[PDB]
Amino acid sequence: TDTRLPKRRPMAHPKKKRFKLKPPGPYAYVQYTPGEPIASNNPNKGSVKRRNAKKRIGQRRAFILSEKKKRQGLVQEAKRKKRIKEVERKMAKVARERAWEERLAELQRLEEEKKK
Amino acid sequence: GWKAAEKLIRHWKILRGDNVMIIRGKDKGETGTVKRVIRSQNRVIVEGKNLIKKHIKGGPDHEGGIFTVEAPLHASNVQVVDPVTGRPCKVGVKYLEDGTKVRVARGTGTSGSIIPRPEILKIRTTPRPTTAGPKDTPMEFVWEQTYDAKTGKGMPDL
Amino acid sequence: PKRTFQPSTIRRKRNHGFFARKATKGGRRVIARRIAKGRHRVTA
Amino acid sequence: VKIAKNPLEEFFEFDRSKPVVYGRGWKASELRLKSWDDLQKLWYVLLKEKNMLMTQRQMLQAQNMMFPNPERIPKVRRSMCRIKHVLTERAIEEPDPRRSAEMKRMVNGM
Amino acid sequence: TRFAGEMARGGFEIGTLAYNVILDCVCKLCRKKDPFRLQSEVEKVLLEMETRGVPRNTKTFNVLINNLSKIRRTEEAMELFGRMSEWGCQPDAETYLVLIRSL
Amino acid sequence: SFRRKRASSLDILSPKRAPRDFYKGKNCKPTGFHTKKGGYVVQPDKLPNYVIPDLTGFKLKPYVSQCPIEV
RNA sequence: UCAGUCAAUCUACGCAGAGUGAAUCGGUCCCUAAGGAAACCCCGAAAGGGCUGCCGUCCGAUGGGUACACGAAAGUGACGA
RNA sequence: UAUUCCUCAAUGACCGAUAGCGUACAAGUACCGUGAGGGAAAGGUGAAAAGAACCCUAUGACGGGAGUGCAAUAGAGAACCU
RNA sequence: UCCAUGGAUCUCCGAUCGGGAAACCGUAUCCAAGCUCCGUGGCUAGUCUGCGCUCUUUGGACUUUGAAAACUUAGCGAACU
Ligand SMILES: [K+]
Ligand SMILES: [K+]
Ligand SMILES: [K+]
Ligand SMILES: [K+]
Ligand SMILES: [Mg+2]
Ligand SMILES: [Mg+2]
Ligand SMILES: [Mg+2]
Ligand SMILES: [Mg+2]
Ligand SMILES: [Mg+2]
Ligand SMILES: [Mg+2]
Ligand SMILES: [Mg+2]
Ligand SMILES: [Mg+2]
Ligand SMILES: [Mg+2]
Ligand SMILES: [Mg+2]
Ligand SMILES: [Mg+2]
Ligand SMILES: [Mg+2]
Ligand SMILES: [Mg+2]
Ligand SMILES: [Mg+2]
Ligand SMILES: [Mg+2]
Ligand SMILES: [Mg+2]
Ligand SMILES: [Mg+2]
Ligand SMILES: [Mg+2]
Ligand SMILES: [Mg+2]
Ligand SMILES: [Mg+2]
Ligand SMILES: [Mg+2]
Ligand SMILES: [Mg+2]
Repeated sequence: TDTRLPKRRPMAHPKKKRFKLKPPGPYAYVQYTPGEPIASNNPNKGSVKRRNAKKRIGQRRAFILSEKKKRQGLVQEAKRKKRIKEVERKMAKVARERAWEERLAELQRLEEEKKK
Repeated sequence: GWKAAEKLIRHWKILRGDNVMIIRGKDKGETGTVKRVIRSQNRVIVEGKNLIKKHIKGGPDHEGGIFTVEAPLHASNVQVVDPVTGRPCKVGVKYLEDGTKVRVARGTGTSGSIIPRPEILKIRTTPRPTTAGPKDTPMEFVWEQTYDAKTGKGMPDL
Repeated sequence: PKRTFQPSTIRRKRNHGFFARKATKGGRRVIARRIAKGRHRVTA
Repeated sequence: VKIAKNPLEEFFEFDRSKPVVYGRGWKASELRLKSWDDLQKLWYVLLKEKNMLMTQRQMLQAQNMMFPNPERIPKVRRSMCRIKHVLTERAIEEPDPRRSAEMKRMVNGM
Repeated sequence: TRFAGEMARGGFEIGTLAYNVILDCVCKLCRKKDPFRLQSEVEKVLLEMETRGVPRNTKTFNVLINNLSKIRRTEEAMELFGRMSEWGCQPDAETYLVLIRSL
Repeated sequence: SFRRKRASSLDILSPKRAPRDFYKGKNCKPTGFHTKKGGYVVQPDKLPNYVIPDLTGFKLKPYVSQCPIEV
C-alpha cells in the first residue's frame, strides 16, 4: 500500500547550455540596487564552494590522527614490555643471591665434610 | 621408436575371442584365443602367448616382483584357424540370404566354412549392478507417463 | 640515470592501441600487414 | 546423515556409505513421457546434484585428494541437456504462436 | 486492517466474510504490484484465519482459485480444488466455471 | 581443468592490471541505472525472479537404475 | 634440478593448495579544460586537408560533483601572487 | 589471354635437419624494440617399454651386480641409432 | 564409439543500434492491423459495448554492405644506376 514513487532515470537527449539560452544582443541585464555599485557576482545561500577540497582536508586530518594513534600504541606496548623486563630483572637479582647462598653453603660444607 | 608411417586397420577381420594361430615371431606355430585387441596400435593380445617380464617396484598400493604377462602381437602376425581343417586361413566376406556380413575361410586348401562370430563379444565387461544405488530411479517410476499431447495432459503453466 | 622508457598504460593504448591504429589509414595498413604476417599480437 | 538437516548439508553427499553405485543418465525417450512440471522438478533435482558433485570435487582437490566416480558429472549434465531438448521439441510443435514463443522463453530464460 | 483492529478492540469479533474480503484485496494488490509476493501474503492471511479460529468456507477457496488462475497458476488451483473436502468445504458453480476456463 | 591459451592473451588489459580509472566489467546483467551523482538506483523490474517448484514428495532421482531388467 | 656471486637444510627458486568480502574508500556515473573526432559547410590529382561556429554533436582529467525525472532571459558553481 | 587468396589428382637425374619454407619439433612462437618492425633454436632408445623387481655403497643411484632385450654405453626423460 | 542426412542449442571482438583504452558499457525502435489471457468504466443489465498494456503474429518506416592475395583498368609517380 506504499504510495511513494520510484526514482526516475535521467533522459539522454541533449539539453541547452545556459549561454545559448540568453537572448542575443549587446546588453546584459544585471541585478541593480539604485544607490549601490553594480556587483560583478551575486552569490546566494546555495553558492557552495570547494566541496572536494574540504573532503580532502578532512581525509588528511583523519589520516594524521590515525597514524599518530598507531605510533603511540606501538611505543606504549614496547614500554610495557620494558617495564615487565625490569621487574623480572629485579626478581632475578634476589633469586641469584639466594641461590649463591645455597651453593656457597654446599661447597663450604662439602669442604667441612672433608674436614669433619 | 615407432618410426613407420603405419596406417590404422579400419575394418578388422580379427576379433576378440577368435581362435588363431601365431604365424610370425618367437611364438610362431602356436594357437590361442584373442584376449584383447589394441586398435590404436594395430595389435592384439593372445592369451598366454608372447610373454614378457616386467620389473615392477612395489609401492604402498601394488606389489613388487618380476611378473610375467602377455605382450601385444601385430595383427598381421596371427591368422584365424579354419574350423574344419584346423589350419590358419585368410578371411573372406560373404553376404547371407538376409544380407548380413559373415566371415568365411578363404584360400586354396580351405573348406570355405563360415568362421563364427565369438560368443564372448555379447557379454558385458562391466556387468550391470545387482542393487540400485540410493540416487537411482527404479524403472517403474521411469516409465510412468505423465505427458499426453492429444489430451493436453501435462501442459506448462501458460 | 633516467632512461628512455617510462611506462604509462593509457599512453600506450592511446598511441599503439587497437582503436588508435583503426583511426588512420596507415594504422589500418599496420593491422593488415600485421595479420598477414601472422603475429599473435595485432596491436600493442 | 540420512537427511540433510540444514540447507548447507545439501551440498554434501549424505547417501555415501561397500562401493556405492550410480545409475545412468536419463534418456530422451524416457523424458518424453514426463509432464512439464515433472521435467522442471527433475531439472532442479539434477541441478542440486550437480552443485553437490562440483562441491565435492572442489573440496577434495583442495586437499590434494582424488574425486571418486568423476563420470557422475557428465551424466547429470547430459540429462539436463536432454530435458531442455525435449521441452524445446514441445515448444516447436505448439500450434499457437504466442504459446510457442512463451514456451521457448520459459526454456531459454536466464 | 486498521478498521478490523478497531472493531476487534471495540468488542466486535471479525468474521469469515471480512477475512475473505481481506484475502481478495491482498491477492489483487499482489497481482497488481508484485505477483511473486503473493504466496507469503496468502500464507499470512490464512494463518491469521486459523489463529483466530475463523474457518474457511467455499468463498475462501473461490477467492484463492480465482486469483491463482489469473496469473495462470493452474496446477496450484487444481491442487487446492482437490483438497477442498479436507477443510469441509464443497465446490459451487463459480469454482467449476473458473477452473474450466483456466484449464 | 587446465587448458592451453596463447601467451599473447596476457597482454589484454584487465582492471586488476590497470590504472585505477580503467573499468571493464564481466558481462553482468544491469539491475537499474546510474545516477548523475555517482549512485545507482536498482529497479526491481530488472531483477530476476526464479520459479522453483517444491521438491519434497518427488519420486524421480538424478540417475536411472542400471539393474538387469528384462530381455 | 635451476636461480641466489655457496658445498645452502633457506628463499622474491621448483611442485601443490589457499588467499583480495564496500551504499560511504578508489573507480564507474554526471560535468566540462587543453586536446581529438563526426555531422553540415569549404578546399583538394587520389589519399585526404580545413571548419566545431551564427541554430549543433560525441569523446577527453591532471580539475568541479554524491539519495528522482522535465524545464529556465532567476542567482550561481567561480578560482592570482 | 592473365593470375592463384583456393580445391582435387599426379610428377621430379628437386632438398634431406647448418640442407629444404623463417618454422620436419605447438613458430611468426620464444626473444629484442615505445612503435612500425626484426626474429630464432630444437628431428632419431628399442621390433616391442619388455623403461632395469631385488642386493650393495653413498644424503641421494645416473654407480657396481642382478634381471629384460639380438644388443644396455641401446639405460632416456623435448632425449639413449651410428 | 563411429558414419549419412535432417534438426535443437548456438557467449564476445572484429562490426554495422549508441559510446569505447578490441574482446567492454548502455540499449522494451516505431507504427498500422487482429486475437486468447490481464484491469477499469458505464447502461434502461444481457451471448451488452468502450478505453488501455505486455507479448504474440503479418506487414511497412529509419538504415546495415563488408572485407579478401595475385591478375585488370585507372590517378599520381621516384631515385640509385
Ligand atoms: K606380418
Ligand atoms: K632457420
Ligand atoms: K647401439
Ligand atoms: K639521374
Ligand atoms: Mg611399428
Ligand atoms: Mg612489445
Ligand atoms: Mg541457454
Ligand atoms: Mg581456446
Ligand atoms: Mg590488482
Ligand atoms: Mg557484455
Ligand atoms: Mg645454487
Ligand atoms: Mg614459491
Ligand atoms: Mg566513492
Ligand atoms: Mg575543447
Ligand atoms: Mg579537429
Ligand atoms: Mg574530414
Ligand atoms: Mg566517435
Ligand atoms: Mg562527455
Ligand atoms: Mg580526476
Ligand atoms: Mg579552482
Ligand atoms: Mg641440428
Ligand atoms: Mg645428421
Ligand atoms: Mg631449417
Ligand atoms: Mg635405474
Ligand atoms: Mg636401427
Ligand atoms: Mg557496437
